[PDB]
Amino acid sequence: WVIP
Amino acid sequence: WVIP
Amino acid sequence: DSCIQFTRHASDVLLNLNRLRSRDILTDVVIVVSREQFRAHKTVLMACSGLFYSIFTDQLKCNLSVINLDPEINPEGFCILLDFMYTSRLNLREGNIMAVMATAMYLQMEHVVDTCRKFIKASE
Amino acid sequence: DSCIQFTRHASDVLLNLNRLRSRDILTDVVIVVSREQFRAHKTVLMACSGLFYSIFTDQLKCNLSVINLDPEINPEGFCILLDFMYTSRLNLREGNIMAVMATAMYLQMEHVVDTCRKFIKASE
Ligand SMILES: N#Cc1c(Cl)ncnc1Nc1ccc2c(c1)CC(=O)N2
Ligand SMILES: N#Cc1c(Cl)ncnc1Nc1ccc2c(c1)CC(=O)N2
Ligand SMILES: [Cl-]
Ligand SMILES: [Cl-]
Ligand SMILES: [Cl-]
Ligand SMILES: [Cl-]
Repeated sequence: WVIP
Repeated sequence: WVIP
Repeated sequence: DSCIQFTRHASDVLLNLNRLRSRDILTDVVIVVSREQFRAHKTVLMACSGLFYSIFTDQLKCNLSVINLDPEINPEGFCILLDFMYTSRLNLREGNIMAVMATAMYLQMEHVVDTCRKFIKASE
Repeated sequence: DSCIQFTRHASDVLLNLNRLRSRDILTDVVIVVSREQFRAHKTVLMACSGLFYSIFTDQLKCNLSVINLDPEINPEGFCILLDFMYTSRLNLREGNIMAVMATAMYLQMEHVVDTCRKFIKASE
């Protein structure tokens, strides 16, 4: 999971 | 396009 | 093999599947979550959820145009997860995390359940 | 928005759509290319090809279960492009590049046409  |  | 790969292809396919959903193009099922209804593509639901994969591979249920979810399922939680299926983006907030996690457990979406557990553990 | 994103989601969706195709699950169209037939999902075809997007948004053609391509279309070229649609991987070889490029032009798959043009220009 990432900060888009 | 890339070499996968 | 000796194939070449187009990096953005999977993301572009998903973007188009979401555009079709927004325009209600070739949607083949309505998911009913208490008073709310959500139109979708059976194949996308199956590709994202262990529960839908099970339902639409069933010889009788594969032909249904309406699927009613358990009355304990929160419509907003379902909406957030349906958006995630079509975009890879999860709108996870303090006010919805419990509903999102419970819905992801029911839908059998392991990666969502995992990030919800991690965000909860960090706040305790 | 304040969303989080699952990097591998689009790739995982596409992998599952390909698995459904391989098992002939919820495929809703057969593409006929001379003596050969290819089963697929209308939504995936539309999401990858300007030609299929046009065909399946047509009020009459959207309901067809069989689509016959132009007799000039090479079945192997079509097979290579259908595999690309479901995997992001293009099996481009000296022996098939002309057929693949002509099929991609017909199907309106601009990124494939672009790499074929580049590979051809490099060999001249
Ligand atoms: N459609 C399809 C499909 C196929 Cl073909 N093969 C394997 N899994 C498929 N989908 C599916 C099954 C289980 C789970 C998910 C998706 C996400 C998750 O957390 N569990
Ligand atoms: N399905 C869908 C779709 C939608 Cl909803 N919006 C916009 N394009 C869509 N698909 C589509 C249209 C034109 C082209 C491609 C795909 C690849 C390409 O080279 N040209
Ligand atoms: Cl029904
Ligand atoms: Cl997931
Ligand atoms: Cl027909
Ligand atoms: Cl393309």
